[PDB]
Amino acid sequence: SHHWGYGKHNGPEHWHKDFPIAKGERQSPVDIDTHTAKYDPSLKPLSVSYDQATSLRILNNGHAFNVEFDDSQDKAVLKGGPLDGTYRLIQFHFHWGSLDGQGSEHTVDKKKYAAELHLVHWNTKYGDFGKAVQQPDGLAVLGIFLKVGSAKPGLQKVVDVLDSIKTKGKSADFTNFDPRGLLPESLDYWTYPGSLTTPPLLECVTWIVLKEPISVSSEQVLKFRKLNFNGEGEPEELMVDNWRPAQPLKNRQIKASFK
Ligand SMILES: CC#CC[Se]c1ccc(S(N)(=O)=O)cc1
Ligand SMILES: CC#CC[Se]c1ccc(S(N)(=O)=O)cc1
Ligand SMILES: [Zn+2]
Repeated sequence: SHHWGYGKHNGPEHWHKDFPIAKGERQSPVDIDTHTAKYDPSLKPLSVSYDQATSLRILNNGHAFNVEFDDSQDKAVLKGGPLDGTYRLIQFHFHWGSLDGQGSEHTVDKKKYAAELHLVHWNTKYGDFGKAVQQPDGLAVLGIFLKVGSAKPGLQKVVDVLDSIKTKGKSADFTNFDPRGLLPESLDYWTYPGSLTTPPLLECVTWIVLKEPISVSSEQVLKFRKLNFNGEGEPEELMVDNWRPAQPLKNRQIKASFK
């Protein structure tokens, strides 16, 4: 069974032994060299359409927490930008650090942010998420950096439910949450072809990483750091540093949406 994680003994440097694609040609995350990234005039406008998003539940899966959506219809979709067709929002989650100076998976000129939000979408031409992850254009993940400063009001409902899903396998109702409250003002982005950043590390993701970080408060991120990787009644292992470091860019170019 799966026993990968983020510790010294089962962390990112070990993953390749059970998931050899860990050493593949389009792995994520990557460092975004802002000087080398080139503006691409072929990019169409990005369209984030979350008006009808229907959140359902929040789950601690022992690696992060997922806010899950009803993706049985096109209720919240991502389109445009580098994408051909329609990608349906299925969940969002975060990666974060033990300290404010680390936590993000993507880096920007080697800068690490305190955390990174991933809004995960699947290409509806493949019918279901499981089929989509087997395709090179199966997923689109919208990545948003978090820095510590002023509180993000739209994050607080998430923060306040975390006490109820402290340990692996716990879930709670999480209806009527509006993920639009997690976005920055600008939709300027970088994009490149990559992978899932956790096992199974499938090379099925078009990454769209927003240039503008959101600000969250220290109190908000401190509450992320009180979660547990372990299950109930097991010795406490704080859920911190659940990020994979940057991987080799290989034969890829990062494109910018903005001149
Ligand atoms: C804590 C612990 C441990 C040792 Se057991 C183990 C099993 C699978 C992996 S992998 N290749 O999936 O990361 C790593 C380690
Ligand atoms: C098949 C499968 C699977 C695991 Se579900 C998963 C894992 C990682 C991401 S990430 N961190 O790349 O957005 C998104 C979704
Ligand atoms: Zn992620």
